[PDB]
Amino acid sequence: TYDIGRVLGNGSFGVVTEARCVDTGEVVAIKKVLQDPRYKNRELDIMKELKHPNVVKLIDYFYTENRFLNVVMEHIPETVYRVMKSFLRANQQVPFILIKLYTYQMCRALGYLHALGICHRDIKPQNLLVDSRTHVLKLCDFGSAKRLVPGEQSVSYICSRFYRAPELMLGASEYTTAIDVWSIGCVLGELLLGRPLFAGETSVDQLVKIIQILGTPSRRQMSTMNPNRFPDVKPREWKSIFASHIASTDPSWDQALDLLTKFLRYEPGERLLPLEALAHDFFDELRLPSTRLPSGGPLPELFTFSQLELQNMSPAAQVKCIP
Ligand SMILES: O=C1NC(=O)C(c2cnc3ccccn23)=C1c1cn2c3c(cc(F)cc13)CN(C(=O)N1CCCCC1)CC2
Ligand SMILES: [Mg+2]
Ligand SMILES: [Mg+2]
Ligand SMILES: [Mg+2]
Repeated sequence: TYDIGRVLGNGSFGVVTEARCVDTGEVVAIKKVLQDPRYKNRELDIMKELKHPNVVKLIDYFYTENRFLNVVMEHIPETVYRVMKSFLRANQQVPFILIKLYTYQMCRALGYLHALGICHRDIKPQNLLVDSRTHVLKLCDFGSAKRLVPGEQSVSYICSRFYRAPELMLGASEYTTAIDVWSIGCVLGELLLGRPLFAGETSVDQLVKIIQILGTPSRRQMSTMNPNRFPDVKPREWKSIFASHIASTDPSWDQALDLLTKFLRYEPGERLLPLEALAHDFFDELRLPSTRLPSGGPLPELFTFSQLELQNMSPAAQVKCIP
């Protein structure tokens, strides 16, 4: 059924190879992982549930040989990571339309996941597939994802370090899908800046870099992150962090930095929820009928909200997001 070739090379468990479905001629990605004798594979189980324009499609799966599970998923040629490095090498800002398009599609995917009670727990530019020609974006790498409900205890040391919520580094074991929302803010920040917003050398240093920009959380704020004292540090205004990028650039910066602030709240419950975030005016340009990609092509799918998405959006956000 498959012609398997070329390992694509993930930085997590399993091997992912490019392959061709000989039934369809379509290039696919196949993730091979060790399958447990007794337990279901949680990644596959989650993949079987997800049907969303901004989540990699589950195409097939089969068992090989313990044994191996092979998860056949749709193939997308690039990642937000790779797009960003281009612009970094060209010493160029990512165009605001692309930042808007990627942030919107990442919020939709994660909104859907959270509607199913699923926490992705590894949101990062490497895990966000993109096809440059259409600027579609799809979430992938569900190897760390978990069906999470509040009151559940889980591993603390869980995201990739730059995108890791502050409650996780403060040893919270009962966290929420809000940790994915902090990662969204970090990706937005990285799109605006060109380089990771908070780039710690260790997980503790990650927290310190966060505190150095946002400032010291109050003791009240500390208990929203872990109910179980930091030095006082002058925080930095966002207009200070992004000053070089602002100089070299609509009220897009006011809108982006408002959105940035609401994703990156210390208090996990105060972070702006992904589907509500879609109604932010930062995305108004995506809802204009005349808007096209910088190359002139049409926008990708943006307004095809599923029943489950709409049932998790305030009525105010529903009327705003459907044009
Ligand atoms: O097409 C796909 N369908 C999937 O499900 C899927 C997939 C499954 N697991 C992961 C983990 C991370 C990223 C993507 N995936 C891919 C998939 C698509 N590329 C992949 C690359 C490596 C890889 F290992 C898997 C894939 C290379 N690449 C990329 O930009 N990189 C590689 C990782 C660090 C730098 C960013 C361009 C396309
Ligand atoms: Mg099981
Ligand atoms: Mg099969
Ligand atoms: Mg939501």
